[PDB]
Amino acid sequence: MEEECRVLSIQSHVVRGYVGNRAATFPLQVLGFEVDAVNSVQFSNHTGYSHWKGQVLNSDELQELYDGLKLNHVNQYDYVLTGYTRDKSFLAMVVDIVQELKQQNPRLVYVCDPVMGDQRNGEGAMYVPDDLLPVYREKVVPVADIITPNQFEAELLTGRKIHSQEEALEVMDMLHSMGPDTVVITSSNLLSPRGSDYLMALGSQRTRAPDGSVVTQRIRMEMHKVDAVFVGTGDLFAAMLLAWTHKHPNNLKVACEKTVSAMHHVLQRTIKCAKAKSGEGVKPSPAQLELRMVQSKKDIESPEIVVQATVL
Amino acid sequence: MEEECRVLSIQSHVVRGYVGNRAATFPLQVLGFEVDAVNSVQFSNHTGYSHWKGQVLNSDELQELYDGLKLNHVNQYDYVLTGYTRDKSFLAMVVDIVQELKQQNPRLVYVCDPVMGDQRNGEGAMYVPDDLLPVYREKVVPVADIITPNQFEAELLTGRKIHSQEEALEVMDMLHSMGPDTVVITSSNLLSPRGSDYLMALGSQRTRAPDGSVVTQRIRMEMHKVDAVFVGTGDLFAAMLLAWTHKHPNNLKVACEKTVSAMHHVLQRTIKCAKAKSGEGVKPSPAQLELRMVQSKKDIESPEIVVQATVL
Ligand SMILES: Nc1ncnc2c1ncn2[C@@H]1O[C@H](COP(=O)(O)OP(=O)(O)O)[C@@H](O)[C@H]1O
Ligand SMILES: Nc1ncnc2c1ncn2[C@@H]1O[C@H](COP(=O)(O)OP(=O)(O)O)[C@@H](O)[C@H]1O
Ligand SMILES: [Zn+2]
Ligand SMILES: [Zn+2]
Repeated sequence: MEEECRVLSIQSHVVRGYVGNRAATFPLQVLGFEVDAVNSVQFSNHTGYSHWKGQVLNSDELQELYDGLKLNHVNQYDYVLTGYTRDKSFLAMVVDIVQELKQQNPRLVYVCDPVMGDQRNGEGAMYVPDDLLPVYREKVVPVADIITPNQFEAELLTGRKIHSQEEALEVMDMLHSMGPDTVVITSSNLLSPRGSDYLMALGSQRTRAPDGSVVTQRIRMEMHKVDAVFVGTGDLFAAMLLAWTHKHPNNLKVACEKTVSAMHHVLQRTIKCAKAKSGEGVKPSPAQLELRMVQSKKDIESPEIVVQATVL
Repeated sequence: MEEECRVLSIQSHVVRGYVGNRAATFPLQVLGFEVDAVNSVQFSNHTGYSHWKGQVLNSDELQELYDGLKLNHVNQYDYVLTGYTRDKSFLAMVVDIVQELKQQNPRLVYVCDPVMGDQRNGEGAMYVPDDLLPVYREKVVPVADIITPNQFEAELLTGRKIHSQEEALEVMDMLHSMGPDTVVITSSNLLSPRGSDYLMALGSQRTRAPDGSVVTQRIRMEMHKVDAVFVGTGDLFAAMLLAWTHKHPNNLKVACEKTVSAMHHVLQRTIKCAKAKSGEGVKPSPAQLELRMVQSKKDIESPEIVVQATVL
């Protein structure tokens, strides 16, 4: 894009692979946004791998950094994107940070990816310490303008469990109620209208006109499911979601469409090469499932629409 | 490019700005290389700012990561790019790592940016602890395939001081002697044939034919000096350098030309905006001088040649 948009993305960093800031920075950059990256952690790779070693930051390490920026008077953003953290102290502090910033720039938008767990093999389990659920639930979502939760995470926040599209739609109403005006469930089990081989994603948006009226947007999408478990997809999503909604602040359908389309492309590209390195009748390993970002540069920049959002 | 090239870049990371891995990753990426980033440090910004806070890694923290990669068997590269470190332990280990990799892969190329100091305001001073000079001088350069030293650093390594083009050409010879076969002094004071308002850069390359003959390449370049002190330029250079020489392994002139051209563009773009935010008759601050990476995406991908290298 051509306007001056700065984004303070606070997420995980992996030496190898695309997950965390690693999966979010490129997209936003090739998209035109100026990114300020704070890495909550530095691991060798993502925990999906059998082994993973690395380091983590605590509230003080985050303070040091922001203080640094603070001291130089360069703490001015237009957006804020947050993700992976294992430190409740760290997360809490972000909230304080986000707010001081929203005080300076009332126009700031805070995209929150409530990264806590995975909804795989049925219902799920979190992949971060439990002490964050409360923090995300009570201090973070409140102050978020856009959330990109997991069916799982989304159940985790609203404290319920989805078993129908409706039930889903309610959690989005509820979630909104907690703060965000734009809410997206990146995916879920909901018995898609067609095929078990299809992922469904729901996105709600609520706006208050200067006349008091509240214009509501509700969209459902059926994505073509890939026979694999990728990691970092969520992060790429939000990062791109942050870019399209900026383009179409009142077009959740469109913003989500581009976004999920880019998503499809990237993913199709990945599984292709993945199955190539694994061989026929052999399952791609997490290492072989890393997102083929660089290769998808053009698709990210201008994704052809391959998913048409249905307006509920 | 269209082949599978992985690069293990080990350098500094700044939350805000383009410097260290922040300045090196994007270029290599939009250029086609698959990057693996290890951040030797994470600071708010670059030390050129009045204040800077952040954390640093030590040999153990680097080991962790390497071990992490090791354990998963993904410690396989085609290149290695190294830069900013303040830890001699860190630097040393990097070497051991480099060697273990060169054993596994004899075709690996190690680009080494001997980042230690600045040659500004006449003669300079290092911006890193002294204990690194020895390490760079005795353990790193020996094993490097391509160095991109600072007139200052270059002096620092060969232990001398340049006061003529010759004096320069010698040091490159001396440098080669220590190990690298491709050597580049990104810049120096040498009284350019035209203008004080011109930066001179010298690039030497030495190849050993299968017939025993040693083909030598020597090129000098006159760059148009910008009325400012940027930071991260060096890092950008090496990264791009790493990319063109990969394209033209036997065309130091060409590889250098593209790179430096890109450099010019990027830089021209930067000083322009910079002076805009500072105002007429007011000097751009280090914050206002951050490279305009993103904005230069296209120029990086295909830089028009605006500097013609002279073949000494
Ligand atoms: N297996 C898959 N098949 C098809 N699309 C996927 C698949 N996994 C992720 N996606 C896409 O990437 C995004 C990430 O979804 P999700 O699995 O909920 O991510 P995460 O759990 O990482 O937050 C979704 O918008 C979806 O369209
Ligand atoms: N003031 C400047 N004017 C013109 N070109 C510059 C200027 N500063 C940096 N560059 C370009 O960026 C590259 C980085 O070079 P240099 O500044 O010597 O390295 P470093 O950033 O490591 O000190 C240079 O080789 C040159 O091509
Ligand atoms: Zn997620
Ligand atoms: Zn340098």
